[PDB]
Amino acid sequence: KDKWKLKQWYVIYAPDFFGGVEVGLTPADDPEKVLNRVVEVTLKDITGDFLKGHVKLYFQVYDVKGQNAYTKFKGMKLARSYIRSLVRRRTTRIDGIFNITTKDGYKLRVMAMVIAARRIQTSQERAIRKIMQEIIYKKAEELNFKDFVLEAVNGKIAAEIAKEAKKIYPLKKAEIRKIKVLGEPEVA
Amino acid sequence: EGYPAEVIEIIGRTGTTGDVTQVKVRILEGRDKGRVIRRNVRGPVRVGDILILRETEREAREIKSRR
Amino acid sequence: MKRRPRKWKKKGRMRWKWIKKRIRRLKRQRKKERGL
Amino acid sequence: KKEKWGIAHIYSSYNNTIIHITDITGAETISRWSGGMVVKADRDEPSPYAAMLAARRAAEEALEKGIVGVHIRVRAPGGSKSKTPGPGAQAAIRALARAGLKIGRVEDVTPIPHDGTRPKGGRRGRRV
RNA sequence: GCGGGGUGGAGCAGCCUGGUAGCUCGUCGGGCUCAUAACCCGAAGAUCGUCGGUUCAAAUCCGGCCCCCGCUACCA
RNA sequence: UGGAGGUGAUUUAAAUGCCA
RNA sequence: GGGACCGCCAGUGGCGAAGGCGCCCGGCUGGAACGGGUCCGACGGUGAGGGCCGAAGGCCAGGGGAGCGAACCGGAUUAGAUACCCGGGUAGUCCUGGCUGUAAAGGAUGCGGGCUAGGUGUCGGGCGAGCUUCGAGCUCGCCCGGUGCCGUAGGGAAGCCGUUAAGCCCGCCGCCUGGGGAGUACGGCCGCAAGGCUGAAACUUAAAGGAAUUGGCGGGGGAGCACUACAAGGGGUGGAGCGUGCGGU
Ligand SMILES: [Mg+2]
Ligand SMILES: [Mg+2]
Ligand SMILES: [Mg+2]
Ligand SMILES: [Mg+2]
Ligand SMILES: [Mg+2]
Ligand SMILES: [Mg+2]
Ligand SMILES: [Mg+2]
Repeated sequence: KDKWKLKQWYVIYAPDFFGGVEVGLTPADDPEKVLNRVVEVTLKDITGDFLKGHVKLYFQVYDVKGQNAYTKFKGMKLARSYIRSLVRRRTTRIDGIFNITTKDGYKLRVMAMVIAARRIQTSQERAIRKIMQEIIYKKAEELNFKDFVLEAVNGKIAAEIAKEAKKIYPLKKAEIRKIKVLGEPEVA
Repeated sequence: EGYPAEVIEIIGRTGTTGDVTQVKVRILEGRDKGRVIRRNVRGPVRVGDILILRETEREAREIKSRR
Repeated sequence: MKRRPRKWKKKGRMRWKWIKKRIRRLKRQRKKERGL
Repeated sequence: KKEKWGIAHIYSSYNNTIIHITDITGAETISRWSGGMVVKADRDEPSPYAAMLAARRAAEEALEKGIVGVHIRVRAPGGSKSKTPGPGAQAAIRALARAGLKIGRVEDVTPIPHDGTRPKGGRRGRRV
């Protein structure tokens, strides 16, 4: 029916700090409806190196100035197939979840996951979690929202846990599993 | 409507009463023209035959480890 | 009720869980109807 | 650019099969087909043939409105019920690219609880 | 107020939309089984309460009437 | 050679039996 | 917006007197193992009568109620179906305050001490050698304490137990005396009610029970067969009339 013919294709754009690039097309009648639609594109669709194909990003639009949907970072997540294969018997996963804030005033919740190399005690398992909290909060003091996110998904906080914790028990594959923004600064 | 296929190997006897035979055919003119699939036939079959079929996509379910 | 496990054995009889339930329904009548 | 893409949600259980073709955001549908909309016997409504036909009549009407490729999302009922996809999943994915579309990444998104609520039956199952 | 049921051993279908008197428990015979119950098959059984009209032609449209009736009470 | 646990599944209806 | 539960890692692994206990961070609190030329100086074992703790369910009062679901209302299956299967659903299940005191509450195995071959895993502590990307890390050996398996002497009717004894000894307490009648009648003490604890006789009966052995059978599992089995096919008997055998009359 004509209902399809009244539609209109809009071009979505990545945020600024990932490089403004085209991401998908999208139909609708009036722009007042394309205003909270959530996209999802893997990291490799933006400056793609085949290795990080298993990291996914979320962008939510906030403006339509004439066939251009500018977005805003919303979250970040690994893929269940990926982490479904790091957890085997005799390996003792370790799980941390933190509420933090940044310079602009954004509030975030990061969920990082370490994976020891054998079976270990638990009083030796919470020392590691305290280490992780202590190098997350710190790292979230001099870095703004846009630079914290730039390296969380990138993999520049993993190489710091994987340094200070390997001196508790030799581990493998420490990394960050999920990010979700919670609130905005009232300013701006 | 006309797709012929040329048997290359027999796999065994399926059937509630030993009637049908599973066999690995190779299409020879049409959409695939070279692909290899698996189908059940009724009647007797040697190798080198030419069946005529009508879909070219059904891929009969695997048999009990051929025995 | 001071039970004895020789009677759950079901060989030449009926279930014990259902015999107890029938002894109770008689002790309820010998009590109401002038078990006073 | 001019490259339209989309998503295909494929919902399959022991009793039916639904194919849904939407645009890349996910919020504007294009084509939605089921299994009881083609076959007539409630026996084979979940069969592989029903999926194979519905998944063709979906692609047909979705290719005419411009879509060139499609990503895959396969789903089972999941939750407090079965977690294994029925017989229509591998059949619908295999007869969606044979119909002219391309195929990007695939994944399964069945909902899983971290020790959630209670199933049916009760302490003794379905003593059929 | 006067009207309804009128039909196999039975129970009721079965009308207006006319040409198989219709399905079920029963009855005798045959199958299946080692044999009995259940299950499958075949025949027998009222021929529509009855005269009459309509109708080429009627449980099938209805009237006259024979039977059983049937919803109902002292009316100072 | 030989055993002990765990999780899954397990399919229409289908009763009964002189006397020695 | 809303109530309940915390998956994979999860391990004949850990902790507790038993029932039991599984997201993370902080505070209060009980018990055990190991290391000890520490301290007191027999203070100990068991325990009739008494005392606290005790799954699920039911009860009495106030809240809460998402999922599931006794009673209850409908659809089917069947000769019948008050059931199994399907669609709904009240009490319950959850929180605060009390009462009841029961389970296949099972290692079907009460608790303390001494002694009588080995082998092999795994959790906590200590010691001693080797490595070491100098990590609260990885291997190997010995001593102590929990937790599994194979197995000598001996024990047992056998199944099987065997330093975590069902072995040989020194203590203390509870219960048993053929099967039923019967955990019933009568009488007491508890509980709001349901119900708990205590508990006989008349009479009847020759067996009731346990562990193993040959067989037969299974709407249990594997292997193999057969036109008095099927599948693929050819001809028919069952309906009519006669030939002949049988039941009945
Ligand atoms: Mg005993
Ligand atoms: Mg019979
Ligand atoms: Mg059955
Ligand atoms: Mg029998
Ligand atoms: Mg006492
Ligand atoms: Mg129900
Ligand atoms: Mg227990």
